[PDB]
Amino acid sequence: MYLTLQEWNARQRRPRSLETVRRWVRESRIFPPPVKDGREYLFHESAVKVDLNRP
Amino acid sequence: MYLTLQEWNARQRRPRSLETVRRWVRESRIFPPPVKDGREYLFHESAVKVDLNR
Amino acid sequence: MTKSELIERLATQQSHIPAKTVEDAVKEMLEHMASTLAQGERIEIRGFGSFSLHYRAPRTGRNPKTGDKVELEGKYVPHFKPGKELRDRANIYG
Amino acid sequence: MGRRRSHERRDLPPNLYIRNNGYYCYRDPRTGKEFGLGRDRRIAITEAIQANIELFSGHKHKPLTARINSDNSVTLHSWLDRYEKILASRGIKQKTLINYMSKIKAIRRGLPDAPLEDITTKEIAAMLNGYIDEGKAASAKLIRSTLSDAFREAIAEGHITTNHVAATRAAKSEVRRSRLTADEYLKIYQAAESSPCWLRLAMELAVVTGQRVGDLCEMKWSDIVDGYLYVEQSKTGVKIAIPTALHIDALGISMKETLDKCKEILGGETIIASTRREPLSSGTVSRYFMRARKASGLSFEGDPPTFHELRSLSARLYEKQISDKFAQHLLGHKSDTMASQYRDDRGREWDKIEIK
Amino acid sequence: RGIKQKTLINYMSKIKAIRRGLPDAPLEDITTKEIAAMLNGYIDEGKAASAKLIRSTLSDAFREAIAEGHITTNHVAATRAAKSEVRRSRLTADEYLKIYQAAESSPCWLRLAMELAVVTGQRVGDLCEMKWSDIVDGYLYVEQSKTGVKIAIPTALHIDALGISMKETLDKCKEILG
DNA sequence: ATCAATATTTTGACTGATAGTGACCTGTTCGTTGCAACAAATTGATAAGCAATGCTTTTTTAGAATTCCAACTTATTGTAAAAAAGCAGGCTTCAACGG
Repeated sequence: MYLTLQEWNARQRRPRSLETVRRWVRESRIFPPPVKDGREYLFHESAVKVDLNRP
Repeated sequence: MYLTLQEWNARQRRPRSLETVRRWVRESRIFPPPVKDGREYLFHESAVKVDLNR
Repeated sequence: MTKSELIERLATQQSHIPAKTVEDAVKEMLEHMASTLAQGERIEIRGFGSFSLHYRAPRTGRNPKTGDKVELEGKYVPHFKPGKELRDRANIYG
Repeated sequence: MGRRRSHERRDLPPNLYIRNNGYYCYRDPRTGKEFGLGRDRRIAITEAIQANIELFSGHKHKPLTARINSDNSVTLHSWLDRYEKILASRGIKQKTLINYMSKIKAIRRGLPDAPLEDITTKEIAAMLNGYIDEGKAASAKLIRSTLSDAFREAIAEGHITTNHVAATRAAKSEVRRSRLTADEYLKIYQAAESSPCWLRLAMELAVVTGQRVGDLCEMKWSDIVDGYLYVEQSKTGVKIAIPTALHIDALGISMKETLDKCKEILGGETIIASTRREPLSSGTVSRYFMRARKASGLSFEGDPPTFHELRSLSARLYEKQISDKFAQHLLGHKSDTMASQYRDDRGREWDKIEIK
Repeated sequence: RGIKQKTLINYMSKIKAIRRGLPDAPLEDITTKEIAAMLNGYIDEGKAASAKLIRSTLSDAFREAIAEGHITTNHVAATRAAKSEVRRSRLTADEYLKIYQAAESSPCWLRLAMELAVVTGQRVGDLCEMKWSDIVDGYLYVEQSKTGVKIAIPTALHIDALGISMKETLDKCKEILG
């Protein structure tokens, strides 16, 4: 089962903007990264945003 | 079940200023840490304060 | 001592180092030495030896099985010069 | 002490300190020593804080709406360790004991380290229901039962006086293991050609004898005398003798005909051996049976059947073939409760009624 | 809990009865006496069956209350449910014939519903959800709502005591009703 | 009911661990540096590799089968009071055989 860009963001702790979610995908802030299918992205069921930074 | 910084401060013994709430997170005075998700912390349903001293 | 037997002996000695690590380590070192000689650069390991590149002038080759003249280009050839420590320890005849 | 407080521990938990090298080390309240863990600040403190799940060290506890009733006692995580020392003396088979340990291990990573008269019924329900929301309902039932018998033996040793676990209910499973018809049987046997030869022979032998996959890999060619098949089940312990004259017309499989096939092609000490002439495990037989299932392409509703389902299909066939009492003694089963709960369909085939 | 609709309603009606049956005070204050005082009150009125469900439902509430940590004991497990005996008389062949004929003043679907309910022996609940699409090649696919059992009654049955035929009854419904 | 003595009621001394920082010691890593080792350059007689390319033999190669490891999902089975026999570890005496 693979959720879409909107469906995935509609299940997070706090729904954000479509363009915002698109930014994480480009910043690899989505583990695991979505898969390209057609024109939209397909995220994983247990997909959750992470922070690739160690201050 | 995870809540926001605003929703969490609403369910405490005494609601304080948002500034003070952010301070506790930075000073690591809550088990477990909120963990920044984007640009807004996400408290855990069991994340309570601890308070230190010297 | 083959490329595999070389990794086994080194892994047996080094116990504080994973056996799998020693395997890929040896393979990467050889590939590195093979790529360096491919680019044109020479290798020089003090105590071991050195890998240079000697030029070969283009000449009309031949077929030592049929006897047909075959064209040959320039091309370079890897050469190894034994080191000081290598020659002494190996030479068992003074 | 020499150093009560400092400007270094001021950002560190009670355990864990910081050396003159910017490194951190966590003390040990069992010897007074410590190990170096971490180079950063928010890492050593965020590491020496979950062991710190037990500051009892000050703080007490209280939820929303509750009562009070306590005094003093000891830990409990240790009781789970003493409970295992009691189960090993109850004289249990070497397979059931492992089933208990796995559950006790789940209780370890489920409930917080806590005394025994502290873990309220509400805390046990939060962990129990957590497995229900995941779908694992059959697990919550065993975890509850095990965690229930643990406290029972605890009260009998002067530690607890009540059994809070008996207050909460147990999940009710529905068994979503789809059955296997006779038509889907040939569909799998036909795709079992890519798989070894012992698979098809043991697949038919498991439907002609209606035995367990476990005892199916325990039968030798010495257990056959005067045309009988002496089989000793390990699960229950029942002893039966299967005649080598059985036959299933619904699939066209003869008992004797199937037996001989395992004597020529296979060959060995056991009826069902491997290509290396050696006995196989009970987990490898049903393993390859799966491959032919997925390779088939057929679809079901819920959870795909299994090699054990062959035992069920064997019973349903023998029913209409000969009689009902026949598909009861062969399965090494008695009583009168499962004989009916093994003939059902469970939302698959309509129970058609005929003029008879 | 995830149950049938009508089922959830049955329990609600029992809870409302408890509301006007017991005062509004802490659970730890409710005594076993008051519980039996209300219970027996419904037993004397003649409704012994209702007392059983109300007692079995009120008990479940407390058992789930202890799970939350509200109280410590279930003062309902100390009582005793009143054994009720079914007093709903059965029906004979002679009686049925006397009712079918008396159903003349009634519409033209009752008689058909009677013969059908006796020829199929199905429950009134599913008999109303039966469509003509259920009949497939001389069969009668019926999906019981209560239990959920799936059976197929062939259109060849016939009661040899009242003079009714499954086939003749079904076709009689296709002509009259429609 | 009031003396009278011992366990009772809070404080202080006792003895080594608890507490948390700091010094001790030196592996380990990095910058400065010294030096054996490496490279250019000769000259000339003698030893070793060389071009192509299919067939045969030796060594590395990517899976894939097999089985213990493992978190889950099923399948069966189900006893305790209450008596009243049934065995052996060693000291105890009668009963039979030999002088």
